[PDB]
Amino acid sequence: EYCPDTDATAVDKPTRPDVSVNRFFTLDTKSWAKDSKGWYWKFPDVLTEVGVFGQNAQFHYLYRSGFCVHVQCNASKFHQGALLVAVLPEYVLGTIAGGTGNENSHPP
Amino acid sequence: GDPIADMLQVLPTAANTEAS
Ligand SMILES: [Cl-]
Ligand SMILES: [K+]
Repeated sequence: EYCPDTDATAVDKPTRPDVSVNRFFTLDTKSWAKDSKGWYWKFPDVLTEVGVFGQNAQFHYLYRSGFCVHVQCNASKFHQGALLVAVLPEYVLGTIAGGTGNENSHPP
Repeated sequence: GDPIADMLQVLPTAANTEAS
């Protein structure tokens, strides 16, 4: 939903471009192999450089939206496998801390 | 009859913003 007046704080009238930004964007396809580890994407990072959505995200300080996420994978009735598709809010990544755990390294 | 005639600024909450 759009931000209700009771929760809003910024006072300028927002721009709600609608159809030019609320539409389906398809990203680069990944290749599933027998030894694949798994993948992740960050939102809205995925689209900040794509289409009119990207432009609005770059021209404005403030942004807000929901998302319809659709993951597709076809295989035959003789293939097998199971992907867990999940949305993790605030997905903060960590490092292996140098392997030993002594290094306070950070994800680039 | 008279001989001489000559004789709150700040309310409990912050103002709202109204749509233009
Ligand atoms: Cl790491
Ligand atoms: K008020």
